[PDB]
Amino acid sequence: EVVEQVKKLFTKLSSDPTTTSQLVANEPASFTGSEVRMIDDDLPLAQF
Amino acid sequence: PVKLKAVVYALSPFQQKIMTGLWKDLPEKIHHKVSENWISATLLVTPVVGTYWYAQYFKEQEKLEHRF
Repeated sequence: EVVEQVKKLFTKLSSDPTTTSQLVANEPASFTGSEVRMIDDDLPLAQF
Repeated sequence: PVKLKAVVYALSPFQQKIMTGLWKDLPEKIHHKVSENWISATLLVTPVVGTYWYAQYFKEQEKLEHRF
């Protein structure tokens, strides 16, 4: 019942075949060792 | 303890070049060293060099005068 309803209602979707694997390989993510320290002595607790 | 409000971003020592900064902007470094310290270098070198040359001039004249 779900499948028959889906193929009837979802008919205006984009047909662009660009996979997310291709997008990831085109804009890869890398890890950079670094740090950001937001010093605020007015905060009661430290969160890191 | 001093209350401080600040944001600090730091990069890993293994993600940056270590030695090439020694010879970067060398003309600026030399210009800053010369322009800020030429009075200081003058005040140290001139009395030493001037006194040294005067003593040698004094010795030369005294030596020549005692000759025959």
